[PDB]
Amino acid sequence: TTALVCDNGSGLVKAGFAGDDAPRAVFPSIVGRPRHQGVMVGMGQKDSYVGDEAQSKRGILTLKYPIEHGIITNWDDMEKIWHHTFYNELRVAPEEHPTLLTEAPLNPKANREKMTQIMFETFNVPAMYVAIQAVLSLYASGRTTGIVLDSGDGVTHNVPIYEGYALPHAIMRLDLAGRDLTDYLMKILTERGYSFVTTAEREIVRDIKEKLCYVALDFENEMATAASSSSLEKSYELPDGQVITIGNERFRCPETLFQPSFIGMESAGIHETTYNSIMKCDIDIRKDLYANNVMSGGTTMYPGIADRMQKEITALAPSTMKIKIIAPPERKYSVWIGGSILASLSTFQQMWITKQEYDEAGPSIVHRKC
Amino acid sequence: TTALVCDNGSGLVKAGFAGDDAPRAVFPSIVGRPRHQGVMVGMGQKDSYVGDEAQSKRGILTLKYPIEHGIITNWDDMEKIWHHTFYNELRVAPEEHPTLLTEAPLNPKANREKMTQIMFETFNVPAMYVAIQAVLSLYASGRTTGIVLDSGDGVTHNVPIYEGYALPHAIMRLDLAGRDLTDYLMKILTERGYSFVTTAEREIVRDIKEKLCYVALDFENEMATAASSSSLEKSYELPDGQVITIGNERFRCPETLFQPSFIGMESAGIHETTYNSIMKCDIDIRKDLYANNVMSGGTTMYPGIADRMQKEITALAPSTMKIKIIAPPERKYSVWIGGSILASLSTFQQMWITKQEYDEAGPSIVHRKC
Amino acid sequence: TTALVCDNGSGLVKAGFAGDDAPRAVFPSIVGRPRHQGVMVGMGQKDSYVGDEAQSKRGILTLKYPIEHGIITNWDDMEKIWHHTFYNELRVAPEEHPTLLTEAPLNPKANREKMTQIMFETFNVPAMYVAIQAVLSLYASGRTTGIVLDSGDGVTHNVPIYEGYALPHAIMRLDLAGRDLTDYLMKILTERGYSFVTTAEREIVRDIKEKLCYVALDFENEMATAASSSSLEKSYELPDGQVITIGNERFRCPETLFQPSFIGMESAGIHETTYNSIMKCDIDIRKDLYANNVMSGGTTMYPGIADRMQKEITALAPSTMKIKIIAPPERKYSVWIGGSILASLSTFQQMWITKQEYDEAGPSIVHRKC
Amino acid sequence: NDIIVLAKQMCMIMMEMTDFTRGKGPLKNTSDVISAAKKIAEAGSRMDKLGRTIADHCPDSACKQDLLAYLQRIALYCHQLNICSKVKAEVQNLGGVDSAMSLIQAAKNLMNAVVQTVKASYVASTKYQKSQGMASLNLPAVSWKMKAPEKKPLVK
Ligand SMILES: Nc1ncnc2c1ncn2[C@@H]1O[C@H](COP(=O)(O)OP(=O)(O)O)[C@@H](O)[C@H]1O
Ligand SMILES: Nc1ncnc2c1ncn2[C@@H]1O[C@H](COP(=O)(O)OP(=O)(O)O)[C@@H](O)[C@H]1O
Ligand SMILES: Nc1ncnc2c1ncn2[C@@H]1O[C@H](COP(=O)(O)OP(=O)(O)O)[C@@H](O)[C@H]1O
Ligand SMILES: [Mg+2]
Ligand SMILES: [Mg+2]
Ligand SMILES: [Mg+2]
Repeated sequence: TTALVCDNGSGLVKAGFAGDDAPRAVFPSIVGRPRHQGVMVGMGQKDSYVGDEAQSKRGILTLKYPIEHGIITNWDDMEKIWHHTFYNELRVAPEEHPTLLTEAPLNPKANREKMTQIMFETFNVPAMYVAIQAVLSLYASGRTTGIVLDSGDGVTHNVPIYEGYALPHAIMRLDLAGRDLTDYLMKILTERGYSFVTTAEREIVRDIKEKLCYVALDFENEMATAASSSSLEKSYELPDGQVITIGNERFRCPETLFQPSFIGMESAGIHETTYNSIMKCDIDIRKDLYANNVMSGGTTMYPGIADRMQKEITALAPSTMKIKIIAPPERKYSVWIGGSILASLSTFQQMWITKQEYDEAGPSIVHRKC
Repeated sequence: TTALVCDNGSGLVKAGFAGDDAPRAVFPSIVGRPRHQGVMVGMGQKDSYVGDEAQSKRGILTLKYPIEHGIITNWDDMEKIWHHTFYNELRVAPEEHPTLLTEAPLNPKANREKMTQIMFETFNVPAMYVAIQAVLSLYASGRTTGIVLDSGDGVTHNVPIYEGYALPHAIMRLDLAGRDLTDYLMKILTERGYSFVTTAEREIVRDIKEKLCYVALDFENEMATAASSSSLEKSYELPDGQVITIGNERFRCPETLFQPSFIGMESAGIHETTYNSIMKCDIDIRKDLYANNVMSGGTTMYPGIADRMQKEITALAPSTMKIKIIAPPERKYSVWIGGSILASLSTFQQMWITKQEYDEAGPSIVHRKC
Repeated sequence: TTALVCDNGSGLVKAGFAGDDAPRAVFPSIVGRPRHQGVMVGMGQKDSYVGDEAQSKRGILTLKYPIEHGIITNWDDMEKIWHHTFYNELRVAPEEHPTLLTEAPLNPKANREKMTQIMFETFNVPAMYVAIQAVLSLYASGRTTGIVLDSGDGVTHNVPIYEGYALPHAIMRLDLAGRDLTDYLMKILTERGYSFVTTAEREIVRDIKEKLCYVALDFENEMATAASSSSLEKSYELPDGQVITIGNERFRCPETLFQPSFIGMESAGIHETTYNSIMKCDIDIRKDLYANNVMSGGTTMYPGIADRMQKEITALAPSTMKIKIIAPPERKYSVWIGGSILASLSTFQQMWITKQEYDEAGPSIVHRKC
Repeated sequence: NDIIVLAKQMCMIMMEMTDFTRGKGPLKNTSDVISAAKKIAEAGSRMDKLGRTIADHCPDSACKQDLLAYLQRIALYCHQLNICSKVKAEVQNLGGVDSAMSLIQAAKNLMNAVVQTVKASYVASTKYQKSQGMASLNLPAVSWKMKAPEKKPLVK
């Protein structure tokens, strides 16, 4: 009788029960398969590991992400991820709880349709729903007006909402997020002689990026400071005890969000994308969109990203405007918190896609109910 | 007044004069030191041998390569290699000729900086330059568009260039090349009872690999053919007259380029790496990249590697595409030939790093001039 | 219905029944043949002695080892060794017990194939299996993770195993073991005037080495101590009552494991080989490999070899690492104990090579079943 | 629930083994550790049949694959402990915390495999309850003492 809320990100699964204030399962959205020779009898029967199971044993596994850029690419590994989520992590029976799922905007329709079908036919959920992650972030922030920038492992999206009305023509999606920054950091770590190639070493580099990287308020003076001194250099100890030092890779990696040309993309930075999304909205709502810049997702968790974000948008916007960037401390789970707010809402209970409706109208019911 | 062109590979030094069409010095990039007891007076004064000097006497020496994987690891032995190159092999005075040097991409910056410093301060070169070996291969092939797959003793790299513009985000480096194949062949020669352990015996195995190994167009039917018959077995006479026979080690050793998991690496084969590099490029240049697959380096000199290369990329690419693999007969020296083309160019003469610029800006001038 | 476990080492045969905790037959793996004139009638009919039979009479015999370096070189003498093992020592009928055999890694394939053929066709065993001795050592140590250094009469090998998965690219074999140390001790015993030349005197020197030799924790201070004093000198009584004294031959002979250049080999010591094997493994398993350094075999039985082993690996590894050397008191039989653990396993009983499978697929079945 | 009580009493044994590892517990030296290893291996074999039955009452392409994987791990760990304890017993009889480490490591491995087998069995029974055969086992997702998972910390 209590709904489930599974936030399937590209990088992490955030799962829990509607009504709660925090997910109960947060594990990597990876499936690992052994890549070496099993030489002991019975030690190689398990052919696949999911979640923290795979990060624990990643030294003998090949780690694969079922989701790239917010689109599910492996539907047998994602199916394993969902089975893990329901049975090993949450330990529920899916056919008694309605499940709320999340999806990025401007995403293929087959993604949503196959999620609907997998739920209703492999997990027999009584009902389900697919919600847009930026609307859920605005739910969690306690607002009904504001432009939400959500950055995850796979996609960065801006959705401007005013008085509960979205402006879908001003929604901007950008396939540049945490995994692209991890790849860029692996690339520019080679300048110091550090070679991380394996998927496990990619997880190591993701850890380095989360612990050491930050966003420079002014990039050029930070480059000058790093060149002049060694005050910005920090060390990091690898899983086998080697120590690496990185000086300007710390703020060069997150700068790819504001200069996507670092990784060869032609698009505009997240500040320019946010401004361009605000200026596709009606002139009468732009003032309230400027003052409510909700940032959610884990790629917005760099130290200094809100200050740089506000500086850049202030440069772009008129000088009489009211630029505020809203970055809650818990914004790494804003999508899940908003999903649990919505799934527990009393007025939402007629908005589930029941299995009767699915049986009438096939998986295509999800484009018209959601 | 004539520039020098030194192609410092991991395995061989290719040195000569710009404008020429072939290097004048091609010797192994090794330094040997005696490992036994000198018992005759005056016969043990020379404590180090370089190049063919060491391969001649390798039966009493320990051979060391100053470069592994394209990074110079011993800076006193590499310094000896360069002294040999300039004074014993080329017989020039380095302080009158500008020197063009080559380096792999995605390589530590300290490598390039210390090469600049060693040139300008130990050899007093009037000017120098460090060029990327794949750009030089494209120079030598007479093109300005194409993706270069350069494999040497230490590194395999893919650089896609279109109309003279490189796409640095699509450059792929893979630390799997001739020396890894030599090591794999030493490993799998033990299945027949042949034990080559010493560094000199590693040179013997490198010779075996160069003379007898080839790339199977279809690996599984070649394994079946080798199992069924003895038609693929060839003999080889060791330096002391013993004869060894190898049947499927001939095409198993080069297969590690297409199945890097043979030596325990997780990466993708050179065909998959080439395709992945083409698909990181802009969609409008992919057709011209497919049709110009320049292969350079000595590890691309296996019989049948271009046929297998084209078969695999044709399998990966769309069926309407124009897959051509360009493998010149002289591709073992494409990097040097392109370096001599570039160093002799009239428009290149303002692109040298003069010693005045080095004196102004330290070794760090090489990242901004090159 | 009970399996046999024969550990064919280069020096000793360890044979027994699976399930037991100790071999029931441990005899030298030698065949002796008389070399003098038989002058009494009927006293010279026996033309060959095996095992302790030959060590008893070694004063009139020429002792030969069928196995050098882990490869069987005499297939008629090894066949005698196996006949002795089955019929005189164990006193079983081989055609009712499956037999587990052991073999070193990176060993010729014809060795394993001919062992399979000899079993199935001369001894008619119902089934057989060939296991790697380091995996068996890890079985006996009660672990599924760790790097095993196994030293026998013929070969020293490192096999890193993590969670039951071997990393075959990091396996290192080194043809330096107890017999090479015995030969080196015979060589350096001549400095004191003791000349042991015959094969029987080689057995005497092996006894001297087992009783008196040890591993110096720091070689140079031990050489200084032996030069300054006579505190390290110990005596030994020869079979005919002569007494020999050796001072620094006691720790010079085992030092050849850490300085293989003592016997003219170019390879690295066992500490350097162990470290190099650990650093060919994935970075995420190196910490657990450092902490589980299983040492098995009889050449690891020198007093002080575990302390020196840990000191050297601690010097090589990072300072934050967890270096533990695991040297069980019974490690001279770890391979046999692990073989009896495996052959008695319930999940192993479908992994025997039955004689039906051999009849289908020839001796080549052993490379794909094992 | 038989599975839960068996695994949890083995957890009591494995706690006493770690307490000997810390040097202050109900075991004085290696002999007590050898005895504890023997009984934990016996209880592991009992656990092995419990897992066998739950697997045998499960559909083929189901959670029984993971459960059989963990059961094979259990088989090897129990066998390693029994021979290793017999080897350690013989070594003591002939001639050692370092010796205790191998048995304790095998016991840690076995206990981890048993925890994995417990959760796999719970998932198998809950997911396929009113499939026939599982009802006879009478393991109705309540005999399992499964806590609700605790919430994650929003800020770290
Ligand atoms: N403290 C941090 N600093 C920078 N990046 C972080 C931090 N924590 C997580 N990330 C990045 O955020 C991504 C996960 O964020 P999340 O919102 O969970 O993604 P998704 O919605 O795709 O699951 C990961 O790629 C990780 O690299
Ligand atoms: N005919 C051949 N067949 C296969 N491999 C070869 C052949 N000739 C040379 N090689 C390999 O090519 C490598 C040298 O190629 P090169 O391009 O000179 O390397 P580098 O650029 O590192 O000097 C050596 O490792 C050698 O083993
Ligand atoms: N106490 C000891 N000290 C040093 N070396 C020993 C000792 N006991 C045996 N050895 C050596 O170990 C070798 C036999 O070890 P073992 O593991 O049985 O070899 P294998 O596996 O080849 O049969 C012999 O060469 C012997 O010299
Ligand atoms: Mg998200
Ligand atoms: Mg080259
Ligand atoms: Mg042995």
